[PDB]
Amino acid sequence: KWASLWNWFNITNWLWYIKLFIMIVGGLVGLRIVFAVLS
Amino acid sequence: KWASLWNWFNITNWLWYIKLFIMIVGGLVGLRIVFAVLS
Amino acid sequence: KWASLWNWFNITNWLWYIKLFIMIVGGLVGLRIVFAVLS
Repeated sequence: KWASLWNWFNITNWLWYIKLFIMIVGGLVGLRIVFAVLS
Repeated sequence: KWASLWNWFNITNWLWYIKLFIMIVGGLVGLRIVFAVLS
Repeated sequence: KWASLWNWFNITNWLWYIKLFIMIVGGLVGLRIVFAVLS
């Protein structure tokens, strides 16, 4: 089981506004900028 | 009519959480990663 | 002081509906497309 760690994980993914759910998208797309620079 | 076509647009798109509204944008960034890996 | 601009800035960013909060993520992806077309 992991019920208390699941509640914070749900908070960390996106339980209220924005979070990883959007910030996985913003950082990956940012990352392709400097990736074109160095690759 | 306007209300019926806007209703058909919202059901097919993103009436509720996430949908093609996030999935169409997020899968296109996913597609470039592996594009570099295999190119 | 700063209030008339700031309230405008927040409504420009995102109060209700899409705005720069979805336009930074979306236009950044739509950037990678022409990137690849010209590279």
